[PDB]
Amino acid sequence: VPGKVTLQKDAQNLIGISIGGGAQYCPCLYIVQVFDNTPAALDGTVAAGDEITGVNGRSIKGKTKVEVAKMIQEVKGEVTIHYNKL
Amino acid sequence: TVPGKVTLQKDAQNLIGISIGGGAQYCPCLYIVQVFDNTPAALDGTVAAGDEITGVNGRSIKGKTKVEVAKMIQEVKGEVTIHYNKL
Ligand SMILES: O=C(O)[C@H](CC1CC1)NC(=O)C1(c2ccc(Br)cc2)CCN(Cc2ccccc2C(F)(F)F)CC1
Ligand SMILES: O=C(O)[C@H](CC1CC1)NC(=O)C1(c2ccc(Br)cc2)CCN(Cc2ccccc2C(F)(F)F)CC1
Repeated sequence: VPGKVTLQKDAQNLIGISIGGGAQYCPCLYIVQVFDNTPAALDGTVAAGDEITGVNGRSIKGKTKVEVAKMIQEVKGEVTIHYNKL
Repeated sequence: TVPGKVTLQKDAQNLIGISIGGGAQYCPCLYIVQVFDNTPAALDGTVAAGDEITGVNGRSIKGKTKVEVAKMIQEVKGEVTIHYNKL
């Protein structure tokens, strides 16, 4: 089930997630942790184990975790995360 | 990638306290998604959300679906060894 959610960045330019995946032999990218009291956590749409498929209308295919973390961090104010629900 | 393994004691409900992810047509890798509170896996402390699972009791999970991996884990009674790569 695909989905998208726009999250407002906190004062430290974070949404509040950890990610995993996007390595050799393991292409897919996932939300690993959603931290308490962050935008992601308080929105409630995303959760551990949902698959990250895009950021602000662009695919994360082929990208590494550092790469995707930068794709998110570059985007100020708010960011849309495109996902598949576990 | 830091490989390891851990033998966990099954609870009275034949559980270790984990849910898992991946194991899919185009995302072949399998992961631990959640470690539930007050379970063998949570009380042991070795494994955590995001660790990749590579095998169960000396056998690989390569190519299996998550329902198959859950069945593999459930069939072993008493204790089971989870081979993993650490996040
Ligand atoms: O929350 C973001 O907007 C981003 C998003 C990117 C996609 C991970 N998260 C991060 O920058 C971090 C990260 C993780 C993996 C990689 Br690979 C890279 C970067 C994860 C979150 N922390 C801080 C953290 C630390 C401990 C508890 C809570 C928090 C906090 F987030 F502040 F709530 C900084 C690094
Ligand atoms: O803990 C296990 O030993 C196994 C291991 C298998 C590989 C997931 N886990 C499971 O049986 C479940 C499962 C998940 C995904 C698939 Br795909 C299939 C099965 C997850 C754990 N629950 C019970 C659960 C539910 C809610 C709160 C707590 C708990 C409890 F486990 F008691 F902590 C039963 C189903």
